[PDB]
Amino acid sequence: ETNEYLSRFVEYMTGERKSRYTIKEYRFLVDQFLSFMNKKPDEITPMDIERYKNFLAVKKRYSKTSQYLAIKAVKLFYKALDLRVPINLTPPKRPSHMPVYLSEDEAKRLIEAASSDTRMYAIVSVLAYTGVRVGELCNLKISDVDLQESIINVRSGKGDKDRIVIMAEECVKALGSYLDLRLSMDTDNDYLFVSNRRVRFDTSTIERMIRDLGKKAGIQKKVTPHVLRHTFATSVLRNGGDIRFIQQILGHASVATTQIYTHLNDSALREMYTQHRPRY
Repeated sequence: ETNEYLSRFVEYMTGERKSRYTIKEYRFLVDQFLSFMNKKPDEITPMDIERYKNFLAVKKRYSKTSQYLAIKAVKLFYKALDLRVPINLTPPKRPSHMPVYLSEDEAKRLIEAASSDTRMYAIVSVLAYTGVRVGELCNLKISDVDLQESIINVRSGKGDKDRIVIMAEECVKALGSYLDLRLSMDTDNDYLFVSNRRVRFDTSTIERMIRDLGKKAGIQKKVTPHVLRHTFATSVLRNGGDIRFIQQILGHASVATTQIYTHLNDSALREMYTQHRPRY
């Protein structure tokens, strides 16, 4: 009966070339689905599905991983029976795209991947710690850096959108080791960061490096300067920095721009909620 449903389920999984191990699991999970529904698969309603999910999550206390595995098993079972997959199994998802940024841990990995390379390391540190734009970094002059005051002066090409940025201790050390080298180079320029041809970088080359460094760090997410900046501005916010201040630092004329880089992820947002929840 239900055996006959399980038996075709296995035959289908056998056909699809799954391991004995996987089949045994999928089978066991679908069996508990039928056992709980206690009705024919074609007869299963959306509310039935919602009862089964609550069964998994509440009564059986499954983790999400386990919840997902069961759900995947049942779907495959529906597919095996040439039956319609209850739409409620898959359902309409947590909001689609809004841009994605790095975890505080991913940042550490991004930076550290670059400690082999004094120049890379100083480059990455400045973007990660100061919030500057590629381009602004390219046109930094050695004289714009003030290590002792932990400040970079950021001036324009152009419109005069001038400001200072502030470096964290670790960024002060990073640049510091780079400037030691930079200072001994016999360059025809005083740009802070210089290419292998000892000239100012091209905005494009920097993005390549940031990109590659992200791979070298084993980061699934594609890493770009915009992402790093989303990362930084978000961290400052998570750390209690007011939006208007973050705006000052990034050099944004309107908060609408600063909003783009402070869009929080679900985890972050839930934390920020707990931390500042309504009190009644």
